[PDB]
Amino acid sequence: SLPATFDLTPEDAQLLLAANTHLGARNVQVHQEPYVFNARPDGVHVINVGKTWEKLVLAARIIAAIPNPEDVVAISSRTFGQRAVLKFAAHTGATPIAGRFTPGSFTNYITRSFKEPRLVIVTDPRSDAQAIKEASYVNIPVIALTDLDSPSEFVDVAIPCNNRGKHSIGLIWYLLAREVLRLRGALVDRTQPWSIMPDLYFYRFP
Amino acid sequence: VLVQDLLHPTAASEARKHKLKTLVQGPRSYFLDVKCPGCLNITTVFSHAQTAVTCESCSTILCTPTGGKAKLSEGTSFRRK
Amino acid sequence: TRSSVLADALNAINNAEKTGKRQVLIRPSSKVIIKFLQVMQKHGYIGEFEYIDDHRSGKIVVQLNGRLNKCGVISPRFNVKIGDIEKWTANLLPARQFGYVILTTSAGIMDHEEARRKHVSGKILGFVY
Amino acid sequence: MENDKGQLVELYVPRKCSATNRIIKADDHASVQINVAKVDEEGRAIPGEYVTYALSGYVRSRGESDDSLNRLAQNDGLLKNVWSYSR
Amino acid sequence: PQAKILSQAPTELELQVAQAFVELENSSPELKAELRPLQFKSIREIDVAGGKKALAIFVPVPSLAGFHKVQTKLTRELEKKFQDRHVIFLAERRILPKPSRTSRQVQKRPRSRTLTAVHDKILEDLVFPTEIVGKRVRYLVGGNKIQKVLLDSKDVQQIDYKLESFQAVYNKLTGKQIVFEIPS
Amino acid sequence: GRMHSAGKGISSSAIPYSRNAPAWFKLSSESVIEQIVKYARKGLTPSQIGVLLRDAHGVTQARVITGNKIMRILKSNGLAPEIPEDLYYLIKKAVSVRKHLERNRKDKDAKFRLILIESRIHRLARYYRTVAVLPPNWKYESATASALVN
RNA sequence: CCGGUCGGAUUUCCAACGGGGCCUUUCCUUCUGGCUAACCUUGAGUCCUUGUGGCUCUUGGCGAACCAGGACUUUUACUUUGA
Repeated sequence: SLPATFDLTPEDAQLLLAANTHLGARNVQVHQEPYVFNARPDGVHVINVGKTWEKLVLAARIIAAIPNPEDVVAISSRTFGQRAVLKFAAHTGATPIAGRFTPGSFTNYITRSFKEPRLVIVTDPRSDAQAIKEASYVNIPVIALTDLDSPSEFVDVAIPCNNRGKHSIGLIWYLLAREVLRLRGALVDRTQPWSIMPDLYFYRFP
Repeated sequence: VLVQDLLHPTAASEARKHKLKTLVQGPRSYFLDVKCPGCLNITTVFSHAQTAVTCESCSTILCTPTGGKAKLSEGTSFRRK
Repeated sequence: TRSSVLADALNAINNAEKTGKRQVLIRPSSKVIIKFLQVMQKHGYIGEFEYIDDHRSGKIVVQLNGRLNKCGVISPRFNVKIGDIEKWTANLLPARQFGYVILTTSAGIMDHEEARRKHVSGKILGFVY
Repeated sequence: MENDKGQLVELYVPRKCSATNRIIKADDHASVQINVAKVDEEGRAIPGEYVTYALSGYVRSRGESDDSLNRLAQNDGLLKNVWSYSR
Repeated sequence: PQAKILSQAPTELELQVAQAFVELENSSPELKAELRPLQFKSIREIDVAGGKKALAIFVPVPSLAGFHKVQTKLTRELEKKFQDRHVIFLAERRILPKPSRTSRQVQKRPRSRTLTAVHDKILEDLVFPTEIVGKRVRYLVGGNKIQKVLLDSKDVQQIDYKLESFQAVYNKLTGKQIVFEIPS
Repeated sequence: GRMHSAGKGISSSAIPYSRNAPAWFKLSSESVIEQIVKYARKGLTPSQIGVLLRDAHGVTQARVITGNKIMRILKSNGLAPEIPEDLYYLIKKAVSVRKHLERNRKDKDAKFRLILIESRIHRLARYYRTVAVLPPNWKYESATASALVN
C-alpha cells in the first residue's frame, strides 16, 4: 500500500554506502539479530540497508500523523548530534533539546522546562536513558536511532544506524527531515532531489 | 522473540544444534567406499569406525581408529556410500 | 524422576503464557494429554495443535490465544462421587459461572457440566480457566 | 455483562492489547497507543485517517516492542520483507 | 492363463487383465518365468477427482516381495493398455477386533492384526517405491483432524501425477484425509 | 543420572529414522545371517559381533536387515551362552578387584569401591530371577566368585 | 414458529441436548429341549381383486419371545442405579 515512488532510489543508497553507515558494531545483542546481513571476516557485521530504509519511511508516517508539529521533541546529548537536531527542528517545527536533559522535566510541572509531548526521538539510548525512562511514566511513544549495542527497552520503531561515525549520525536526521516534508505536502515531487546540501546537518569544530 | 514458527525451522540453524535436540533426531555419520592400490576392490567402511580394518585379500591396514572419527591412511581414495 | 507426563505438559503451557508467547513445545505426548487438550479446544481456550511423531512418543506444538489464566493438574487422582462434584468446584474455580474441572469417567474424559447431564462420575484429572 | 432485561451494566469496557491480547487497566502508565498515516495517490498524507496500534505495558519493558510492531504492521501491508516468520 | 492368476474369482473385468497379463507374459521370454508363479486375490475400481478412474489390486500377503522386484516395468504396461486408469498394488491384511472386558477368552492377538498397525502399512505399499520420511497429524479448531505425509524426493516424478488419486483410495478404505507434501 | 555416581552427561547413539534397509545394500539376509554364526563359533558376544559387522561389512543394524535381534538368532541356533552377557561382565570385574585385595591391605579406598560393584549385581540378579532366565537358586558369593566363571 | 382461544390444544416445522439402530475385514461363544409369536416348507383353510399372499391349517425349514438342562469362559480396584 505504498507505490513504486516510495521505493529505494539507487541514487539514494549511493549516499549511504558512501557515508559508511552500513557497519554495525562487533557485538550484536539478542533482540536486533534480524537486522544483520552477514558478518565480515574482519570482525564487523553489515547492516541490511534495505531494511534501514524500510523502517525509515515508517517513522515519518508517524511524525506526519500528528496535529501540532511542535509536539515532537528531538533529543541528543552527544556532541555529534547536537547540531543535527537543531537544523532538523529548525524547518520542521519540533521542540529540540540539546546538551543536558534536566531530570524531572516530563513530570513535575512546577519546573519551567515542563513539556508534554506526543512523541520523543532519541539518538543513542545507551547514554541517554533519562529521557527514555521518564517517558515510560506518562504514555509517550519513542523512536530511537539504534546501533547493535543498544538497550532496546521501552523503544518502539527503531532505525538501525551506525552510531559511531559523524556523517552517519547526521545523515539519518537529514533523510528523515527530507521525508517528513514530502508527506506534509510542503514539497512538490518525490522524484526531484533536495536542493539543500546534506553537509549542512553535520558537525565541525576548529 | 514472542512469535516464531516452531514447526518449520531453518536449515541453517539445524546444522548447529546437538544431535539429540533437533526436531526429529538422527545420526550425523555416513559410509565410505574406500579402495587400496593393490587389490583394487571395494569395501564399505564406517566413518567413526573404532577397529582398524584391513582388506580381506590385500592384508594391509586401512583406517586407524582414535578420538571421535577414524583417520584414513595414505595412498587411498574414497567416496560416500 | 519423570512420574507424571501430563503434570508437566500443563506446566509447560502457563509457564510460557505468563510471558506472553504464542506457541510451546511439549515432550512426550500421550493419549490423555490429547484429550485434555481437546476439551480446552472446544471451549476456545487454545487454538490448534500439531502432533509430531518420531517413532518413540511424539512431541506436540500448541498455539495459544490470550485467554488462559491457569490450567492445572490434581495429582492423587482421587475418587469423586456424584454428590461431591460441587464441593470440588466451589474451591478450585474463580466464579460460579465459568471455568471447568474435568474428570476421567467410565464413558470418556469430559468436563463437569457434561458429566452432569449424562449422570456419571469418576476420578478427577485437572481444571481449566 | 448485562442483566436479565438486556442492558449493559458495567462502568465501561476496557481496551485489549494488540500484541498479546491482555487487558490494559487504569494504572498501566506505560501503555502506548500509536497511529500511522494513510497515504494518497499523489504521494501525500490524508490529515484525518489513521491505523491504530495498542501495545501493553510489559511487551515494552522486556524489549519485545519493536518486533511486535514489525509483525503487526506487515500484516496490514505497511512494510514488506523486514520480518520473517520462520526464524 | 484364465483361472490361474485368480483364486476363486470369476469376473470378466479382471479376466481381461488376466488376458492382459498373459499377453505381456508370452511377449517377455526373459521374464515369463518370474512373471509366472504369482497371483492376485481380487480387484476393485474407484473414481478419482481427475475425471477418471483407478484400479487397486489385492495380492496374497507373502507374495509382496515377489511383486516388488518387477513392480516398475509392468505398471505402465497396463496404463498404456487400458486408459484413464491408475493401477495400485496393495496386499490384503486381516484385523482382529479388540477383546472387551466381558468377552470369552480366545487366543491373544499379535500386534500385526491391530487396526492401527494395518493402516500405517497400507500407506507404505501404496507409495511404492518411494519412502516416507515423516508424518504429522493436524488438529483443527472445528473438531476435525487431517494428516500429512512427508515423502522423499528421488523417484517422485513417477508418482507425482497420481497424488490426487491416492487421496481417493485412502479415503474410501478408511475414512481419513491425507495431504501429501514433498519438501526439498 | 548415573546410579552410584553424581554425573549427568548424555551421549548415546541416535538411531536413524527409517525402519528399512538403505539403498546401498546389495546382499541377502541369508548371506549375512550366517556371518553372525560364523563368528559365534569364534566365541564372541553379540556386542563384539555388531561392531565388527558394522565397521567391516556395512550392515547398519542386524535388527532391520534380518528380521530378528542378535541374541534371538543365537538362541535359535543354540550358540547362546549360559549366563546373560552383562551379568557376566560385572562378575569378571569383581574378581579383578578381589585379586588385587590379596596383594593389598592398606587401601581403605578401593575396599569401598567393591561394595558398590557388588551392589549392582544383586540388582541385576533380582530381575533375571523374576523374569526366569536364571533358575531361582542362582546366588552369587565370594566362594561362587571363584567357582562358576573362575 | 405457530394461538387456531366457546393459558391448553398444535395441524406443523426448525436449532441444540442426551438415546437407540443397523452397515462398514469388526461382539455373548454356544448347545439340547420344549416353547410361544413369527418367516416359510407339502399345501390349502381364512377372508379380502383370484394365490405356497401373509393371516395362519397341514407336513417341514428356521430366526424369533420363555422356561429348563446346560455348555464352556482370566482376575480385581473405582463409579451408576436398586433392594
